[PDB]
Amino acid sequence: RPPLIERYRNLLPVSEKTPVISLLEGSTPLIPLKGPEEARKKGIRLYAKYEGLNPTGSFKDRGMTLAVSKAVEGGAQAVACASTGNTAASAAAYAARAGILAIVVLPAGYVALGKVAQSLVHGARIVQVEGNFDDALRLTQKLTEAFPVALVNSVNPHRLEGQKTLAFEVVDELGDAPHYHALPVGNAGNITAHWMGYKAYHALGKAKRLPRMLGFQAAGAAPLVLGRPVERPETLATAIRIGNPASWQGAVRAKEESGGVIEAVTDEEILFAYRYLAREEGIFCEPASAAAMAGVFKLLREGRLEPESTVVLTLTGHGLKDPATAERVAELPPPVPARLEAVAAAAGLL
Amino acid sequence: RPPLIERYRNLLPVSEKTPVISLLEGSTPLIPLKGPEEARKKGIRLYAKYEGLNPTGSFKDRGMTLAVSKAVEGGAQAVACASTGNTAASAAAYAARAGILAIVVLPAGYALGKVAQSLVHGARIVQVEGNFDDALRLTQKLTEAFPVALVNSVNPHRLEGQKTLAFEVVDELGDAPHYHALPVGNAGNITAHWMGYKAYHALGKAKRLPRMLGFQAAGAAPLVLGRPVERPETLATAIRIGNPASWQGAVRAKEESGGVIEAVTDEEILFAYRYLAREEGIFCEPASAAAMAGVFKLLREGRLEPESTVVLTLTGHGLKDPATAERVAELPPPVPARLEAVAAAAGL
Repeated sequence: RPPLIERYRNLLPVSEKTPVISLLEGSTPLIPLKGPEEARKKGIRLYAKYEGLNPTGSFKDRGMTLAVSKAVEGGAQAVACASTGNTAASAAAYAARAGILAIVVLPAGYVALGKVAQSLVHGARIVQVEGNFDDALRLTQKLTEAFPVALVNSVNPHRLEGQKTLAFEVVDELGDAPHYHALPVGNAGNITAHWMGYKAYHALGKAKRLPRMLGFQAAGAAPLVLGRPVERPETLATAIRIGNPASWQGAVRAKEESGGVIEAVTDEEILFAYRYLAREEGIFCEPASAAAMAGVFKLLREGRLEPESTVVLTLTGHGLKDPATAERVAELPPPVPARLEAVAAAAGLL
Repeated sequence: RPPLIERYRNLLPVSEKTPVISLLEGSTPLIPLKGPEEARKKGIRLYAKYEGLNPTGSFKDRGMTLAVSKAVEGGAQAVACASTGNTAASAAAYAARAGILAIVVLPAGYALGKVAQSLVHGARIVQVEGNFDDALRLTQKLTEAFPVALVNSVNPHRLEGQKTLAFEVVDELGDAPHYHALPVGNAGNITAHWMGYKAYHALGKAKRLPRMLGFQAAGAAPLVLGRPVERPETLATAIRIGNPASWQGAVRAKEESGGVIEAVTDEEILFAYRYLAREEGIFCEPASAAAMAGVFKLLREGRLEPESTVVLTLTGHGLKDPATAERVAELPPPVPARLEAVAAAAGL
């Protein structure tokens, strides 16, 4: 578990002067999946790159380590972002590591304490402003122009470069790029970065082939599938509940250049893949992450994945990031007498 | 990349017959801490073995992979435990990967958050109309009568699997640290840590044995008081134990290593919890922070030799305890929507 920036120093926009702000992110597990059965029948092998095991529980740590390191190199006294979710938590953790501030401007009364609790524990400066979400993104931009504050949003070039390393790790472990690489698509910075990584490694010669990128969006927030902005995005998969992806062009180019696709999966399909991963593979990831698996299930049922191929899935966040979705009223059986046979019966051992 | 059981195959009770049930646990980050100042002031270097980055969010995955693999080797149809939280979640995840049942036995008591993670993996919760002892006793008899493996803190394979943490620390540092601090609940972890250092010592990998520094919450410090605590109290749930199952193993580790087992207050725990998050960028479970609180204690008492290396095992991820995170978090009141007060509110 080396610092990501050091592991791929020669391939990243860093110099000897770059302060390495690392929490030893990256180098996450690439878990060979048992199935599904639909895949093994065709000799198709799936591997899950478990990004939920990064320092803050999100793949964004890959980009944040580089973005914060570069921000500090440029004399930044703080970093800022528009998100109230994983980006903010990652920014806050790396800011804490760097000894600088993490600023998040949000419309007053919008977020819940629980959603930003992680970032706050890291000491994030959450600034609720008496204005529209419009004013938030705006005041943030201006803050970056009037003060030594770096914007660490999805389009930050350093976040994209840092995120590209996931592809590097996959190739290092498998020996070549996979035939397919499935991942969730929200603001699309991740799919853009994945493709950047695969192309760079291909140019370097470490990867002989280029994978077909398979991006998946929740049906309720599928602008890249519909080919138009979605004004009212909705989905249980919060991490990809985006109607106007910031990296729209990057995603389309990744899709076209790789010979891949960007399609939609329903919330029911996402939930099914979510349960499948947890109950059959023992992998607990958040709903958005499960969208990638739902996408593979979709293409498998449609017979669109060639037999004997290798499919890698990027599970972007840990299941513990969204306990709400896992805390549906369980409706557990009534308790039983404190007797062994009663327990065994209830346990389903009889 | 080889699974934990494969990486240390020659040092574990496994053979070619053992089915490897792994989620690629282990190989967790050993983060070099920036400080604190008290340590830097004496050239003391701290490293945090971030076990919260294991598959289920806690170090227990280390023991669970071996315990479940061995259980299946023996044809176990399920694994069981009489606890909620981390052990339950880990057992459930590995049972799910192995394709067997995960049974969780609990008293008649009604919070879903305590077992939601085990449930998402498909664990079967069995509530009994009795107390903790009844559940524990019934769980033991269950594993003695039925083809179910007991995966509690004293399962021998859980201890052997957990010992690998020491192996990894030595592998990365190049030698064992002068000191190794960690939280102590049921004491299986400190017992396993010492076992690991002993095994690596036999191999010649560790050129010194660390002094083991175990820490308990003041409201639940039976190993500190020298006797059981009938009503253990502390916000650090993972170590709120009044009668540690591995009592003797903990005492031996303390004595043999020339270490200690002392208490830290809940206030000191929260202080260390906040420190790690705000100063080091590390978000761990409060119980895990007890290890840092322990180091802070010895540091202010001047009990750590200068120029020494100290490793801390941060047992669980901060995401395990959103309740405490929300309690510690503070959302500032809104301010007008103009650069002026935003810059001030941002601390610029």
